[PDB]
Amino acid sequence: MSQSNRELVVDFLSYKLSQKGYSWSQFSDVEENRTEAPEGTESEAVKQALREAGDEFELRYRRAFSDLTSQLHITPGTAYQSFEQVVNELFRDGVNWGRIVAFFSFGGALCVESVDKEMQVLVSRIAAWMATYLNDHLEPWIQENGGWDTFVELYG
Amino acid sequence: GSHMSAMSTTDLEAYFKDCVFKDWG
Repeated sequence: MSQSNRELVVDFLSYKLSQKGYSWSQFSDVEENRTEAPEGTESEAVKQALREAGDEFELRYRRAFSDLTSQLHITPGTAYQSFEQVVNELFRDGVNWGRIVAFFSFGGALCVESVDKEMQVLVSRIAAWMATYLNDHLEPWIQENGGWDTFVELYG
Repeated sequence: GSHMSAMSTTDLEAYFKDCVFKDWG
């Protein structure tokens, strides 16, 4: 339900694309209705805790996650199935906040791999694929576990 | 583990399991 799930997905994607030298403002389609990116207060605190959690894991495991994105298909059609079956496996040990750190970090790296392959138009679709999964499976577990506001109090 | 046509287990049973040394974040 909550549109904030997409707003915090856009931020860590757009930052990873900016570190590769790319521009989200050129890839973005059309603005929807209301509310902006996480630059305020409590949503900016989620973003900050989540960014350090991704950045430390990317230092220690750059090789592992780059080899994991190399086998995953990212083109429309088969990718929507190829992503689902792999994400349903990485949460199979538990739906915990530690596996949510891996889920977002993998999705952000897949978006980069698409732009780097000259498939920049998919930045909108790959972001929707992970945000739709996050609404379909994680959102009720996230709210039962105190929301992203609890994640920043645990990991910030 | 050996390879299967449905899942690259020889590679993925490494990368997913290799992360054991950090409980994320």
